[PDB]
Amino acid sequence: DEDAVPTLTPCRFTGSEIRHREDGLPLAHVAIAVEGPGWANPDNVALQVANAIIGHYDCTYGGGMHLSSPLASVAVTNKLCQSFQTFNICYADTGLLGAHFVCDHMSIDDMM
Amino acid sequence: GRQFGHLTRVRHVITYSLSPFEQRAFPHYFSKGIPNVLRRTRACILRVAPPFVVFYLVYTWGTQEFEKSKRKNPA
Repeated sequence: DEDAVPTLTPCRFTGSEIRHREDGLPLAHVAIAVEGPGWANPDNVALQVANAIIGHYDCTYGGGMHLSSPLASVAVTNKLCQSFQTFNICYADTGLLGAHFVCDHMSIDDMM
Repeated sequence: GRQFGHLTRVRHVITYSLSPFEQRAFPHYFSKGIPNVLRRTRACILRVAPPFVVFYLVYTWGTQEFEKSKRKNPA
């Protein structure tokens, strides 16, 4: 004990985007996420399940023609990206769970 | 041609973004408008005016020239 044990005053995380702007980045290591678990909220249960419905589309994964995530499917058919992986970023009650990704000059648009 | 992705080469730079609903529509609105406003305008004024000066001088001037020229005299 003694002093200095404050709690979490809610606020907004950044809410932005930035490209480390690289011609030198040879191919996109792309990504995205939408709430990932953290400690707290009762919701994430189904959000877990929801993220399940989300799912992670593995580059090394094969079978895209038959892929389950419809996203994954077209991504195969369209050859529409080089990766996406649902990735759950954690803070008690909030976060981001969503795809990593890899792509050339193209995908991101249709990706979203 | 353009579109994107064949666009151009940018190495070693960075960005920052913010969601729209965040900000206020008019920070320092009147305040910032300012000799900021006069900074653009006032900045340009000298460059601007002289021709217009000549103008008023003119339509005024010749306005007198012909206008008087419409007056009739004796003999």
